[PDB]
Amino acid sequence: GSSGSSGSVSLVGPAPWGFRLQGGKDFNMPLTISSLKDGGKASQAHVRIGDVVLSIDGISAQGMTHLEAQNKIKACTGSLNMTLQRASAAAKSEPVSSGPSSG
Repeated sequence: GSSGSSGSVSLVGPAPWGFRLQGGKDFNMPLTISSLKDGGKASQAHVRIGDVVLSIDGISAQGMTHLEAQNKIKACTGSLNMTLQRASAAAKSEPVSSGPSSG
């Protein structure tokens, strides 16, 4: 059903995986998925905006600036191996509403 635990992913692209990066130490924030392309690799890997990159190419993206993480990404040409961070449950359900009728 629903679950949320660490896990790595793999992308296939010379660089333009379709996803971007935003934040960093220089930014004063964690590395998150800036944007993504229509049904892009990242998307194909079920990557939503806000996903935090725990690692980049097996490297720790803890003490790495935006440029850094970007540098690594640039390093990767074949595939991109990075880890994401889970956050609570990733599923929402909208309840249906209805009203009675007058006689």
